[PDB]
Amino acid sequence: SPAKLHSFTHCGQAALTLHGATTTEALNILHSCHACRKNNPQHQMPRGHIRRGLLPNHIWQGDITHFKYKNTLYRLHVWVDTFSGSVSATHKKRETSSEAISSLLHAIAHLGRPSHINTDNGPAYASQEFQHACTSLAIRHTTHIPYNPTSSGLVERTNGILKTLLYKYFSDNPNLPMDNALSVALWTINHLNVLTHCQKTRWQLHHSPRLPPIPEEKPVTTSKTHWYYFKIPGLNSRQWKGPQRALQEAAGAALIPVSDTAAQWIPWKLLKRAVCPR
Amino acid sequence: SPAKLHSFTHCGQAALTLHGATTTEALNILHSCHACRIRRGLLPNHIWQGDITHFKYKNTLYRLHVWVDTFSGSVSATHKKRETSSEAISSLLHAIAHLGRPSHINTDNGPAYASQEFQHACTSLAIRHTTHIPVERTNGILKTLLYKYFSDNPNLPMDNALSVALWTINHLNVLTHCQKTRWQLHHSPRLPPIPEEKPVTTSKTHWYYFKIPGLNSRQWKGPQRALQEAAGAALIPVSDTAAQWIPWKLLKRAVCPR
Amino acid sequence: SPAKLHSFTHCGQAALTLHGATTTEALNILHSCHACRKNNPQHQMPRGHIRRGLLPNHIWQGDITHFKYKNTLYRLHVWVDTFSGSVSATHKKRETSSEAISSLLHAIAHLGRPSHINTDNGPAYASQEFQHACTSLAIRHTTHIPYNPTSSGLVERTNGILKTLLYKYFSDNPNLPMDNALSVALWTINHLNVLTHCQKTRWQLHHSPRLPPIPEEKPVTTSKTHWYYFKIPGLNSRQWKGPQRALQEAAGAALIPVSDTAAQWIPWKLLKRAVCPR
Amino acid sequence: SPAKLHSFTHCGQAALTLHGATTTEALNILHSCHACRIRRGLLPNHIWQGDITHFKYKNTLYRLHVWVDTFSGSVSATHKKRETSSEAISSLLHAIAHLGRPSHINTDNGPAYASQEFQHACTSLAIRHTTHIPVERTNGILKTLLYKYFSDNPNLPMDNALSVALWTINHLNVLTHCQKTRWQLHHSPRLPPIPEEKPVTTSKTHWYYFKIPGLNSRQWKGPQRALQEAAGAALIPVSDTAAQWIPWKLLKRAVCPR
Amino acid sequence: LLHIRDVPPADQEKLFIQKLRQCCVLFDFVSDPLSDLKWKEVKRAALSEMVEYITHNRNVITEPIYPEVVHMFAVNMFRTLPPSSNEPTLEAAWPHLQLVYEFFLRFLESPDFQPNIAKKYIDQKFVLQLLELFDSEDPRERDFLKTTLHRIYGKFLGLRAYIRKQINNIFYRFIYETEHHNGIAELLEILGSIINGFALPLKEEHKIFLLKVLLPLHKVKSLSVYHPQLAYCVVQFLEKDSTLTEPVVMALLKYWPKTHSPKEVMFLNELEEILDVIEPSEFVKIMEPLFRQLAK
Amino acid sequence: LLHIRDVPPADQEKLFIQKLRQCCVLFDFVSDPLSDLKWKEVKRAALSEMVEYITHNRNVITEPIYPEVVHMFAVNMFRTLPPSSNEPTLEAAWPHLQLVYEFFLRFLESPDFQPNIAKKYIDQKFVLQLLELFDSEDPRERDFLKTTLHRIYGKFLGLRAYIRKQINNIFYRFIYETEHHNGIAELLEILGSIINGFALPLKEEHKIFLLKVLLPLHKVKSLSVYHPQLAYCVVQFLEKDSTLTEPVVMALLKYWPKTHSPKEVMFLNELEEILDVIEPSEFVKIMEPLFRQLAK
DNA sequence: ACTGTGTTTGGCGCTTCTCTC
DNA sequence: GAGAGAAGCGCCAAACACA
DNA sequence: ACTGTGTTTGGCGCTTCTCTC
DNA sequence: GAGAGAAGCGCCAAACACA
Ligand SMILES: CN(C)C(=O)CCc1cnc2c(c1)c(N)c(C(=O)NCc1ccc(F)cc1F)c(=O)n2O
Ligand SMILES: CN(C)C(=O)CCc1cnc2c(c1)c(N)c(C(=O)NCc1ccc(F)cc1F)c(=O)n2O
Ligand SMILES: [Mg+2]
Ligand SMILES: [Mg+2]
Ligand SMILES: [Mg+2]
Ligand SMILES: [Zn+2]
Ligand SMILES: [Zn+2]
Ligand SMILES: [Zn+2]
Ligand SMILES: [Zn+2]
Repeated sequence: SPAKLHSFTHCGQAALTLHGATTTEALNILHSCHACRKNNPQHQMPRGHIRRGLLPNHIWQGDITHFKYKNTLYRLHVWVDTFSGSVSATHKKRETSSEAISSLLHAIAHLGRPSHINTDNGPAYASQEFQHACTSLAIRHTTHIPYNPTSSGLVERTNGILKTLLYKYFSDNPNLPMDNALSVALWTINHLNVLTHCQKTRWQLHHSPRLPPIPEEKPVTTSKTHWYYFKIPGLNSRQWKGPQRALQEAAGAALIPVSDTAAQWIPWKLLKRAVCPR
Repeated sequence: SPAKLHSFTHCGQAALTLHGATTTEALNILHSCHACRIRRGLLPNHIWQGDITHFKYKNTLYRLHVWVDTFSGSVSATHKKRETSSEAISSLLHAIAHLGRPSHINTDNGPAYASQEFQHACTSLAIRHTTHIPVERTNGILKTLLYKYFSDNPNLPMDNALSVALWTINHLNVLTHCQKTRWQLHHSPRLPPIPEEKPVTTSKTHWYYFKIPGLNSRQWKGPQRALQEAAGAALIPVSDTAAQWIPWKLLKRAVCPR
Repeated sequence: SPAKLHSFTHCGQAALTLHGATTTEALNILHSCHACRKNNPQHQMPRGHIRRGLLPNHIWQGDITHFKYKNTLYRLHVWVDTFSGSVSATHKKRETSSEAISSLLHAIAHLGRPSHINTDNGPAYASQEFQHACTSLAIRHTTHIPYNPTSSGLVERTNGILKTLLYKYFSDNPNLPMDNALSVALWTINHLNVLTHCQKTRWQLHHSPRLPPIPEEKPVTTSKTHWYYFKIPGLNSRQWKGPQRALQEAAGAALIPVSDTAAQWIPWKLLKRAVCPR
Repeated sequence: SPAKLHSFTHCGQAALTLHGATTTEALNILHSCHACRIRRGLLPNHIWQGDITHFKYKNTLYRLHVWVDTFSGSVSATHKKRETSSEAISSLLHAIAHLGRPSHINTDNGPAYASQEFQHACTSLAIRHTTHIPVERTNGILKTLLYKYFSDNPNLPMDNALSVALWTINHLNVLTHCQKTRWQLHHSPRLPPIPEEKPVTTSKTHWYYFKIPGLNSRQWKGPQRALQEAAGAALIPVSDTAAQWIPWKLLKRAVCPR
Repeated sequence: LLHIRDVPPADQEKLFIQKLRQCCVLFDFVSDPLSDLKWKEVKRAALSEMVEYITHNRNVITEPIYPEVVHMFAVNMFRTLPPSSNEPTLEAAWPHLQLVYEFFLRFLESPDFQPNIAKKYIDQKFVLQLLELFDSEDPRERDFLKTTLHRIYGKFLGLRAYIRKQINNIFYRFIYETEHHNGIAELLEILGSIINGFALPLKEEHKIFLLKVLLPLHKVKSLSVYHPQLAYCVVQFLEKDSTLTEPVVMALLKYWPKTHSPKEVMFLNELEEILDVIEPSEFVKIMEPLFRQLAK
Repeated sequence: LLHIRDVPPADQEKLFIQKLRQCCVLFDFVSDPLSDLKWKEVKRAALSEMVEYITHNRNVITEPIYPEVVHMFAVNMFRTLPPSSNEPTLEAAWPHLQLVYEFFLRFLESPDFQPNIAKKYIDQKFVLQLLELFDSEDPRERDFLKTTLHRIYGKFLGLRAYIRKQINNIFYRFIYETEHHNGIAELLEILGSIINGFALPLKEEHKIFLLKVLLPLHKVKSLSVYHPQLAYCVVQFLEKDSTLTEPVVMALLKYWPKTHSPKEVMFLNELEEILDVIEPSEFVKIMEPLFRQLAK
């Protein structure tokens, strides 16, 4: 019998077929095995994409990176516009809620006032002071899933780009001051470099006529939920967990009960489809 | 709300009119506040004016390097605690980053702007530099706005105040002659040239094969025309009733069906 | 001038084109900049592939992996045939040259005597005892580039496969003995599972008639050498080094002088093309 | 070289003849060494015979669990220091891993092979088990080969000796009746069935688009027929003068041109 | 009524025409501050959905739409100008005006626009009535008018020489007959955009245009309010041909005011740029008269 | 000569034919241990390159090659058998014999082999001369002969009933006329492979083949040397049809030797497998006679 | 001599089959 | 009677982890 | 609301141009 | 005189790293 053979050896599809079974029965046996699905790291689910603004100064992404220069650890606060790609960056000595507020104000002066900003769960971003500052100018601030840097991917990418230019600027002349390098790099990024796919400059997109208005959006989501094996983003696990049933499914993530007490938001890339128990 | 906006930025009534406030309540809010009651350049980034100004405080002084465009009035200001050719170079580079590269630069004689460092810095960017001995008004607006901000709250670190003042001057206040802000006047694209004996045809954008996000599909369904192109995504009509912003990774270049 | 503008700002191709330059001149300026090539991690060179036997028992790959089971750290010595994919594995308590010799002898008893074996530069593989054992049976043993596990990729892959089955076998019954699990897993891998692409079993390939003889090979290699930026495999470096000129180029690697004293073998994937100085 | 091979394995002269040695010098080497001077099953892996044997040493004893195929004579031996149903199960599983799953199993009564553990283990694999009260020759060959190995060198760990003895018995010695080794007899594929009133057509293999390794190409040049298929690579004629083993990642499935 | 996006496409064009026609009704803010509040609100809404819809769908504009939109623009814009009153006052009807300007701008540059259909629905009368509207006092009005006239001139081919002649006529009228005008700077921008695209050799008509209306424009007492733009236009001629600069410098030197005035620096500024381009090509023919005039 | 792989393909076939023909010369190892050493070495080499080349190129075998290869095999193999001498002795010409068997095996199963070309170059005479060669004493000879005859029977269609009749004739001769044979086990393997592919219903000719030659083969004094394989063949008939097992068990019971002999256990062994398949289908018709015969 | 690889998985194109107007 | 849903089956690129 | 992304790089298909029988 | 090498130019998937 294929079922007992697979229960003993956990052989594959063709092994069950050669011992006598149709492709459908063998594939069903494979899909119904909890052991063969909790221990296989392979899975197949759709990809997620960060939310993008519909016009300039709609949604911004901000992050803090480090830079080593002449035995000095500079903290670079970077803000990027999710529509035009325009970048504002300031260099400081440490990281703090007050410095995040100062960088936000400088970015607003350089680019304009945004409607929403989304950042990771950094120590200086969930502080009460930052929330008060955002509410002062009526800026809605949300946070990503903790321990999931891909959700801030755009700004992360920008960080690398910025740092690369700095290295070039320090390869020719190691005695160049940090402020000069940062200003020249910002000028090059925003005014001189041309975006790869739209074949335009970030500054040109930022200040292009706003004549196209906003297309209307729909908050309609799927009303059905599924079962999922899951992995917690904070700590890497070798094998899947569950399966559990999603309380509610969003675009790019799902609400999964990790314990019997409270649930958690899990991105699509740490989830695996599960067969319905009933 | 207009009241909070003025309480935080202290901009003019015509600035509030661009927001939800109407002229009558704009004037009411303007007079309800205790603290409130020629162009030589031909194009933006053609001729700049550079000044160094002393900002007075109760127990300290600041040195503000200010660059003003002679066509739009756009202002780039940077505060320092000393005055040297190096800081002049840094301020010029910061102004270039914020505004753009100027073709002609004008300033006064002094310890800065006259040493070989500043001259070499100008020649590296290929900026023609002329110096003369005798704008001073935008400096006054900057001073009075900073003073109002500090009077409202004495606990400010002098960088947030400068940033908010620059935002108010460049993005909030509107010019009297043309009812525009300095930012819009500076960054308004110019009219393209019109060739003679040759019609100006409308540019035709590109066609894309697309995939709908969140479906894990593997077949590009239909080539469509792009409405708008931005960084990170393009506007494609998924149906004849709605349009969606599809990311670049889900787009593939196509050819016109002909 | 595009040259001075790029020397100051290190802007991209389109920035130089919009300031007046042909595509050829701008691209040449980009390719001739040492700063823009020492600091860009992107590069474009061919891939390498492990050497494969031409018939069963021609070339083998061996490795040692760890397994945690009931507070016991078992050492799995794994040998895999590069032609048929057949696997022999033995479990031990520690790692030593003598245990490597014992595992080799058990693998020879299970599969046959190989001609060559290639393993990484493990402590128990470069020992004099292992070389003496290999010479005793007239087995040529070579070693890979140090700190480059991809060169042993096949056996590494096999390790993972093996461990996965063990986990399944321990998911159903945690009280199953280690030797039983290993024997059942070896039986499943070599006799029951079917290879993905050739649609056959490892045992069937191992014992298939040797009627097809060996195609003749050619040791002819390219007689020209190039310049390369390089990165040392042992330690990760942010920026490239060099460029230097290759003393001799092999299939998949090159001989590069790291210092003025001695050279080193560098795989293709840690090299970047360089323009000829003359 | 034949001398080293016999000095290490002590196999028969007919084993040396399969190597470079000819019969006359094979006999010379055979007599130059001081230490050397019916089938019940119908197919391989049909009926096995299982014995437990005491291997005597100067200061210790070993218990060898031996499984012998009744058709080919292939031997699977495992050494232990005790005797129980668990070790019988382990030895049976090891023999299955080395040789394959047997359909029918035969052994003697004893403390092992009779408890519910062994019966359950046999039923899990669906192996029919019969036990009887009275091969013992292959046990003798194993004993004498082990004794020769230990006499040659007293410093052996008893696992290397067993492995070398199994290699010599299964892969080196050749059977007298058919001039084959036990390994070849056990693992020789059987003749496929011949259907009646239906010709046995030759199987047609597949076509592949390929890329030459070490070129960083991006265009699949030509669909070719595969000569031989193995794990990790396939044999493709790159030209009309030579063939090469191309890895799977550089191969793409094609369709016959027709 | 019914939203245009929530109807089958078979009768969607008819609903678009109806929604075009329902906005043809006028609404006067200057008559009284409060009149037909809900009518004005629904008109503003409809303009909003129209401008949203026109810029998100293709193959929506066909033949029975082109003349009707022109009629709508003519009804909403072409009217008697407000009485002259010499910060400038703001038109009280700015919501509808701005929304309809946005709609017209988005309609004129749609990729589905065809230049073979507007040649019979837009004629010289429409463009004359549009050019007459530049005399408005609201600066935003003039900004939208400039950016509309630029597209109008760029798109059409048979209406180029006519507009050049008309701009010469209006310049003559402004400099000789009537001294009341405030759209001079936007017109100078349009002229600069047009003249940046000339080809060689320059025809004698452009030489007449330079020698007749552009240099004497320096004599206007209100020069300062449009001083920079004017200079720009001059710079764009002497770049195309450095030989034809002699009449320009001769007119600038001969008609230079001999009396002291604060606006003289204006001329000096212009001269600088001229000098910055006149040094090459060995231009010393009028260097001595220029120095003699500058000395005084 | 010249290697086949180092020539243009235009004349490569001619060189292949020449290299085929140059190996037609015989070499007798039994005549004397040393004769034509370099001729033998070059023949062995050429056989090696031929077997290497045939299995690495496609579209290389065409019409003018098929009969010549058959002639080469007939010249190298078909000959008078060595004199009977009752471990078995090994043929001294084993190098060339093994290499040419390898070549023939690789040639017979090439994908370019066409079954419409060998029907006129290989006939009954060739297959009879091949089947006559099974009486060799070298076991490797018989192994290659078995694996060659399997392919020969599988590939051809018009030579199946003829070979069945010939195998019946040789079985009759072995069991009645001549008692000297040693290729019985390989032939039984061929029969098992052939009979595993029967279809239903079984024709009466196969029933005759069972009732005439297979059961009486149990009477041979040399049964043991081919005991297992024979049993296998029997097992493959009663599986196809469980109704026709009555004559088989009747013949096994009636012709069971009534005298004690060590080989009797052989029969017992066979009986077990028969029993292991005969319990279903309510087969108790001959259970009592079987028990009565087993009791004695 | 030096050099990454094999398995898992949902989504599709394909072929064959069953229940309904 | 017959073409439209449904079941069956082989194939594939992207993810994945091997200290 | 929750969600990866933008730049670099050699190899090609393409178009246009120059030196040689 | 004219078709065959050579130069020019836009495009693309695979690598890469952002703590
Ligand atoms: C040179 N000296 C002095 C030493 O001590 C060497 C110690 C030593 C010996 N063996 C090793 C390793 C280290 C080792 N780090 C790995 C290993 O990283 N695997 C993960 C892995 C990553 C990427 C990949 F593409 C494939 C992979 F498998 C490994 O597999 N093996 O075998
Ligand atoms: C939740 N709590 C309590 C905390 O303290 C949070 C501390 C904190 C805050 N910010 C962070 C990080 C951590 C962080 N590990 C990364 C980071 O790994 N980047 C590399 C990276 C990897 C993959 C990728 F696809 C893209 C990438 F950029 C990062 O980018 N940012 O911003
Ligand atoms: Mg980050
Ligand atoms: Mg290792
Ligand atoms: Mg490893
Ligand atoms: Zn399973
Ligand atoms: Zn106030
Ligand atoms: Zn560079
Ligand atoms: Zn010996």
